[PDB]
Amino acid sequence: QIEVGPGATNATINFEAGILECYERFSWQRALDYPGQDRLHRLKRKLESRIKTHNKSEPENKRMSLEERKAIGVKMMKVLLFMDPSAGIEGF
Amino acid sequence: AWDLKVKMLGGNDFLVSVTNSMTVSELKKQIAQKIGVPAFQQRLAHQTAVLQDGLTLSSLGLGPSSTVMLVVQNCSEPLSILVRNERGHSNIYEVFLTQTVDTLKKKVSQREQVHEDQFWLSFEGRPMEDKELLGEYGLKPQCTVIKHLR
Repeated sequence: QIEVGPGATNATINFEAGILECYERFSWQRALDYPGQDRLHRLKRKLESRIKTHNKSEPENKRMSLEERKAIGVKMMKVLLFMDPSAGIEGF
Repeated sequence: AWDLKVKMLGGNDFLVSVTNSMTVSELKKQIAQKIGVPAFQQRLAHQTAVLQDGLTLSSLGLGPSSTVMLVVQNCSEPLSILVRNERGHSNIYEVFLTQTVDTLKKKVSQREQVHEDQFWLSFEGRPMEDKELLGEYGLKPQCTVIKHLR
């Protein structure tokens, strides 16, 4: 059970957003089964709720949509998957 | 004439009938006939090289031994485009790339109060046919479609 600071809330919202977009893309290849597709549905809704909430204890200049957070997740995953801070820049 | 192995993410594969003179576009259409993934969503690769739509399959080194990789690039999100009538007045419409040219023609028929039979649309010269999908013509967010009258 790894200790984390605060804002790991924001980081985890960002991470999971990127996770959602991977499901979105995987489903397009028609390889996500029907139960997995419900998990995608559930996950999208649980996230927007968590996003709206977090979008309140956040300064109005730092309110990011589901879509902008997806872009942040994706660059995170690009780092994790290659174990590389180079990826997520613009060209890997 | 011979068959070509198309592999998809996940692992599944299937077979399309091709010729050494068939283009990537013609092949993409074949895939769209065979399993209903719009050509415009198809990104094809072979030996890690992405296949551009103009070249001939034999000129790209494909043969009955080959296996080609398919990735589907869809999108949930809609987009906004302009439709510039003949008088130079654009109007803003919200479209999905999976929608038909026909459904867009209806949004324009509603908004500009013109029978659908009385006009047709074009994108960068390429005319647009009712039954085909809007993605087939490469529409991008905030791009401009021209409306032609009769």
